[PDB]
Amino acid sequence: MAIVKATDQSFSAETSEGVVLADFWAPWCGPCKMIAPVLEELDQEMGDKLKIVKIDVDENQETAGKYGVMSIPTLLVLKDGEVVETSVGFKPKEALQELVNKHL
Repeated sequence: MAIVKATDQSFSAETSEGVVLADFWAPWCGPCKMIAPVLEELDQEMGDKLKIVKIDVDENQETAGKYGVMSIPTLLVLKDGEVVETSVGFKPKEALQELVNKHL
């Protein structure tokens, strides 16, 4: 549908409504921009079955620290308010949609 944005202020509310993938990112990191169209493919293919939330590590430094994240791109998967998976680096579409469909 459309990808969401959050910070420490609201990431906890956003992750507490369904299956929610998150992308801990920063714009100076090449791989964060390389995985962006792959996340848009997931938003087209599954972005109603799950939510996708962009979250920037400079802005949510505390919240990323809540999961020991201080490196990017770092994907998280949360479900009804709790983390259930974490992954780091770029991924191709097929692997990412396989990873997602396993936790729908």
